[PDB]
Amino acid sequence: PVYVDFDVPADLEDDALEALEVARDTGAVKKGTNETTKSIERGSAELVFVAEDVQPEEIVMHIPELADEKGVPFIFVEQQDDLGHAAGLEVGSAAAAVTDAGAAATVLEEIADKVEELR
Amino acid sequence: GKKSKATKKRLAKLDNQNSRVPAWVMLKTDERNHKRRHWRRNDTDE
Amino acid sequence: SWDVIKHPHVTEKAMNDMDFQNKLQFAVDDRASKGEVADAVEEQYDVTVEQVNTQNTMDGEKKAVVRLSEDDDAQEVASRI
Amino acid sequence: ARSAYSYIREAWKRPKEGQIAELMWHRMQEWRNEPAVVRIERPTRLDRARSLGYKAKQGIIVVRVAIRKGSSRRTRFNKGRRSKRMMVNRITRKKNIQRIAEERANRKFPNLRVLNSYSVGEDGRHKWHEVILIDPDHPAIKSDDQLSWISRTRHRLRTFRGLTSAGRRCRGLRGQGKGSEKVRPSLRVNGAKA
Amino acid sequence: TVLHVQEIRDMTPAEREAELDDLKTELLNARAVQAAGGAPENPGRIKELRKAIARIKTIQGEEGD
RNA sequence: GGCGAAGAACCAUGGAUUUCCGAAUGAGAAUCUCUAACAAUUGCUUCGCGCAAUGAGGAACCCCGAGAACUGAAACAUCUCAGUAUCGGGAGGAACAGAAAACGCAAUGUGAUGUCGUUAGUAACCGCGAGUGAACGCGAUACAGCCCAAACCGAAGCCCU
RNA sequence: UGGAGCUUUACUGCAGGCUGUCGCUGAG
Ligand SMILES: [Cl-]
Ligand SMILES: [Mg+2]
Ligand SMILES: [Mg+2]
Ligand SMILES: [Mg+2]
Ligand SMILES: [Mg+2]
Ligand SMILES: [Mg+2]
Ligand SMILES: [Mg+2]
Ligand SMILES: [Mg+2]
Ligand code: NA
Ligand code: NA
Ligand code: NA
Ligand code: NA
Ligand code: NA
Ligand SMILES: [Sr+2]
Ligand SMILES: [Sr+2]
Ligand SMILES: [Sr+2]
Ligand SMILES: [Sr+2]
Ligand SMILES: [Sr+2]
Repeated sequence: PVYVDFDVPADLEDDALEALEVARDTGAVKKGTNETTKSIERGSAELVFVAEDVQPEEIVMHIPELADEKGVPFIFVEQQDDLGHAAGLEVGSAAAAVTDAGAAATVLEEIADKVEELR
Repeated sequence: GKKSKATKKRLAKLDNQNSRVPAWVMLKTDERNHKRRHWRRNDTDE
Repeated sequence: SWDVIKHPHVTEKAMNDMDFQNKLQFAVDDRASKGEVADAVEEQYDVTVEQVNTQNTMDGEKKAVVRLSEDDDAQEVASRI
Repeated sequence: ARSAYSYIREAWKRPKEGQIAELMWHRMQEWRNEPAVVRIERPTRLDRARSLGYKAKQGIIVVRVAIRKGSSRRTRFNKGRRSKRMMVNRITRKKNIQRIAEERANRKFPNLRVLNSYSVGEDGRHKWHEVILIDPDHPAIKSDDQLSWISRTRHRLRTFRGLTSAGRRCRGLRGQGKGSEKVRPSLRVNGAKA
Repeated sequence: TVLHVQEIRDMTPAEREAELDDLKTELLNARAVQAAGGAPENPGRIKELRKAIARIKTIQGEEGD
């Protein structure tokens, strides 16, 4: 909420999650805020996911700006457990990062684009 | 006054406790109930 | 576990209630109710209890005055014990 | 590379700057309408918690505790006192609010033992600290290589005897050399002069 | 007394409970006779009856009844 | 009057029984009563008191807090008595302390911490009055060093059964 | 160069009230 500066349409989110699954079954994904963060910092991140129901928010506040000074695109997910589930986890996840997808390389390429337009 | 069942057991004990030292104990010990009490001169608890 | 009847209460007054009114007197545990005294007696002497009266004595124990049915003879019961 | 945690750390260096300042303005409103001791599911300051000993494991509890700011709430003498002792307004207690918070936290959980604590801000009248508490009787804690030491019978109520992090600093034990003469190995042992 | 531990151990769980109610009744008839200032007694027995009952109960506990 | 050679008494160890009140815990009560009970606060949780924890005691010792005055100064206020008496909380068989952001016989030196002897009534404090009062080091006692957070890995893991 | 109770524009202090200032505390 304080780290969220734009709202993502349910539909767009549903897409992104579907893409994250094929990216984890084809390409490569990072689960967890720390792994996601190092990813963004190392440049390997192509698309980072950030939940919106993270309490405390200190866990993620940094992502948005960090991602910006790295050109890394990012998208919000209304729920924490959905993102974790999508990342193939039996638990929730505050942040996930697609580190070079697969079979989704294109599908996500547009997602990054659609978001830009969404400010 | 009115006495509860417990208060009665206590008064009851204090009554039995107020006895002579058995005649035979004085023989066995080759020659006093230091706790002997009187209703008027003494005062029990409660 | 405590037993209900402790011992018969034999005194001049107890003897009368026995002779004149077919009543027996016992020293019972002070946790026993009239009902528990009645049942206890019928089972110990095989007699029928019509009524029970209890009193918490100044001796610390409970006294019970058990009246037997006209079918039983207090004196007789008391005699065997 | 920097860890995700270093960011939570970084933000809390200046709690009245940036987003967190905004976050605090938010939270505190809710905190103020809250109890004296409130159990929370997750540390507000993850870096701090993990750094103090926290672990995402069973038998590990966290709790925010509110305490009034200021000097001692002292009653004025009701009998003769020399001028030096007629003091009331400037008298402050020898225990710091944080230690006081750890103790209140601990009473709420008669079975847990304080592992450590840290502050999470304050408004003009409150002061909030989060206290990490541990359940000495739960396995998963007993079997833990990092925390099992807190299960020792010797650690029964370590806070009330000042064996806590904050306890030891307050007791003046931080320095191993100069200035810790009447402090180590205990205040009471030195005739209470530290 | 006349009743030894061995004998109690030889008894059946049901014979002990029978020997108990039997012993309890003798103790009762003794205290009854004592309450009436009775004379024909053997004080050393009213004492033995109590130990007897203590033994059977201790054995009963031992044998699981 | 009884028990004991069916080896009692007595002693050691182990076991049985162990009323009611009592932290006292189903509710209440001057040790009793009333109609199934971990009361209350917690942890885990099959979210059910299912599994556990706390409570109170102990001669003093010990740790953490609150903290006088008589008194001394030949008055007295700082100071002194004294961080004493006393009060609140808490642990153990001992407590606390403890592996240097140390020391600073200044060094090409020492090498976790208590304690004892000494350093010393020295340095320092102080109506610079009365009084208060260390440390480093040294000689001993005993000696013992380790574990996390994070980086790099990222479920490779833990608990109940 | 005792004690206590009481008094006051005795000496020295301590509560309490009033008042300024900092924090809470923000936008034009
Ligand atoms: Cl504790
Ligand atoms: Mg009546
Ligand atoms: Mg390890
Ligand atoms: Mg003087
Ligand atoms: Mg010591
Ligand atoms: Mg002078
Ligand atoms: Mg020095
Ligand atoms: Mg005077
Ligand atoms: Na009297
Ligand atoms: Na506790
Ligand atoms: Na000091
Ligand atoms: Na439960
Ligand atoms: Na006076
Ligand atoms: Sr979760
Ligand atoms: Sr009189
Ligand atoms: Sr009588
Ligand atoms: Sr305790
Ligand atoms: Sr050594």
